Amino acid sequence: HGVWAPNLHYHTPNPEIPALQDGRLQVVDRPLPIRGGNVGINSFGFGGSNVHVILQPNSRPAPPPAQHAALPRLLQASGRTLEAVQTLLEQGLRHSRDLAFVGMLNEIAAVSPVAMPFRGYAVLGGEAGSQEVQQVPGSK
Amino acid sequence: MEEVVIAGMSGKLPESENLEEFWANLIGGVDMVTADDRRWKAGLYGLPRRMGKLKDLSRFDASFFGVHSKQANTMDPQLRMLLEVTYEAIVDGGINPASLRGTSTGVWVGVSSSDASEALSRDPETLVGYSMIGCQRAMMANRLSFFFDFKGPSITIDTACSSSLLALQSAYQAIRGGECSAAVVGGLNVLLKPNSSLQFMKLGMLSQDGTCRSFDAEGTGYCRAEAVVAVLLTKKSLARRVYATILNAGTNTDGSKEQGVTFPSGDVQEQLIRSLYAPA
Amino acid sequence: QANTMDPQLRMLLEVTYEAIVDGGINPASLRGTSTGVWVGVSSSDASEALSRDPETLVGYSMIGCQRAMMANRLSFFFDFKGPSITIDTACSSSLLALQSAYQAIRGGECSAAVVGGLNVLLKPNSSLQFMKLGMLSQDG
Amino acid sequence: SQAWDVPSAADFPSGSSCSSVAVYKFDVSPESPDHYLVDHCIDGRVLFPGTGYLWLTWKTLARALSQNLE
Amino acid sequence: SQAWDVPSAADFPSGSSCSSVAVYKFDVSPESPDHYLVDHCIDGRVLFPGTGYLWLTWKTLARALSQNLE
Repeated sequence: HGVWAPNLHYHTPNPEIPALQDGRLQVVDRPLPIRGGNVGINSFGFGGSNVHVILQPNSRPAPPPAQHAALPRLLQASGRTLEAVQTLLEQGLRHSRDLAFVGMLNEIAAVSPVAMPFRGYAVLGGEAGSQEVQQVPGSK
Repeated sequence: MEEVVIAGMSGKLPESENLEEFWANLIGGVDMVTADDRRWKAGLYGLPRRMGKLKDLSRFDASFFGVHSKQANTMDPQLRMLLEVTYEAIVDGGINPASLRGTSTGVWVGVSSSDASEALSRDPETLVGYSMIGCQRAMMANRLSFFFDFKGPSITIDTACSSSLLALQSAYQAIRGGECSAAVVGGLNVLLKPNSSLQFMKLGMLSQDGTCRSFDAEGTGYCRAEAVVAVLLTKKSLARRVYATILNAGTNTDGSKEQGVTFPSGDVQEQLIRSLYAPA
Repeated sequence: QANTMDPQLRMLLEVTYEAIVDGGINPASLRGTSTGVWVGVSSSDASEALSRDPETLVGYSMIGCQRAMMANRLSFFFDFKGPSITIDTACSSSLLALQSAYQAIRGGECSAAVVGGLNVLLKPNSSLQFMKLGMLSQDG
Repeated sequence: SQAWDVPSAADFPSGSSCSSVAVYKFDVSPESPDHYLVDHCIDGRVLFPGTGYLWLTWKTLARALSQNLE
Repeated sequence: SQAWDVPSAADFPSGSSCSSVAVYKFDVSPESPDHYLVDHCIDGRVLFPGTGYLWLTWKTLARALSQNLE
């Protein structure tokens, strides 16, 4: 979301460590937009076992193709109830033109109705607004 | 040799069932710690009225995971909602779980408190012997490996508070060097027996205030909270989605401090932070 | 603080001394090392025992029972500043600890390690569960 | 849909050897093995057999005794 | 030389919850917090205060009550 979670309960910087207003460190008490990501993380078990880990966010925006141009995509889904599916299709519709997202949804949907006995589909884009949800006969 | 990325994530956290709830609370700056008769009572034995508690804890989709209705009521709820989040996590990263069935994929779990286990082992002639296939710590991973068919390393680590992060370190390392193509990194903590907190409070590490005053001068202690969380690591040449890339990670261990065992050695923590930066 | 120590940990602290000096090394030579500790432990019975009577039982029993301490407190006394870790995998564990350390040494990380395995049979309920799964031999 | 057994804080002990207290739960729906009880109807109500309390208690005794009823 | 506390057979749960039975163990060696009891000497023996049983019992009550003595 390009923003750092506003830490809570921050009021009086601990008067036992500087850098809490000595410029060096900056407690995030406000929602700060993020710029040049690259993060560390701490975890110290009370028994004296420490571990750190460095991260590098991926930075990469979405191109402008010519396929979802006039081409409606097919979005399909599976779940454990009518809702489980009605939920997914709701998220697919609200993110119509986003191809990265729809593709993934699809790669997932492919689960045997032996486990996910509930399926549905939607026609993203195109004057269809064609959307059907059904239960699914077991067996092959 | 190979590049390691965070492809999937999910969890259930204090006053949040899914990660979109969790976020609305992080942004909305909402205190997820509460004052409830939820795990135990108003303020039993003087324990602080505040705890970070999971909304529900009894929920679980037992048929889908293939567990006899009986053999499920004798399952540690951590494991219950682990089996769910780590599914919710794999599919989070655009991968159909089944694609991994039979893989050299592995499972690392950070778990320190198996409370449910003791609870269902008292009754000496009320006691169902297969509760242990559903509570014995090893199962926090062994049974996650079981259902997803991950034929790679299945392991639980305990290092107190560290653990889950060190699990995430341990897996990254396994992938990095051949062994695996992906991993399930999980962390679990559920607060069921009050005696536990009671020990903590007697060591003073428990905040009566019932809060984690993060850097504010009035830091008494911390405020225990629960969560099941899991992430999917994988090699980039296999991730349909990448939240971030792991650049490094390692752990050491506060030597022998003169000031006791509980004392966080910042001089050692300092070392650990260097080992992973500047020259190396 | 000793009567509230899990006897595993008690006799671990002794064997792993008895072990280091077994190999002609004076333990102290390792003080401050990047040496590490891996423990295969599945059953911390003593831990629950001293955690019931909430007026009787004291708060620092957990510095002497909490699984993490099976290694964290072995690391503590010997001054091993390298990885301190407990693993649980049921019966496997201790061997897999010995695997895990070998690997850490192999590739830089450490110059030496303490591999430990611990199992003490205190609560009968445990065995009772096993028997009900049939894996216990009546023949004994 | 279905909600499952979450070991409550109550479950855990304040300490005990407790072999001398027993709670018995009685289901009278036609499926229950203790459906036979519905035949102790009196004046139109199904009242637990005064005799039953003796049985319960008696059972309870042998429990604490590591023995069986017989 | 010195032998230490080995959690015993009968130390872990052995029936089910009972907010209604309590065992109290009393050590009178000079280290114990309950050493104060050695001052209830009578005729040359150290006899547990008749009054003590009342205290024990009283404690026990409040336990079962989820409450504290006060």
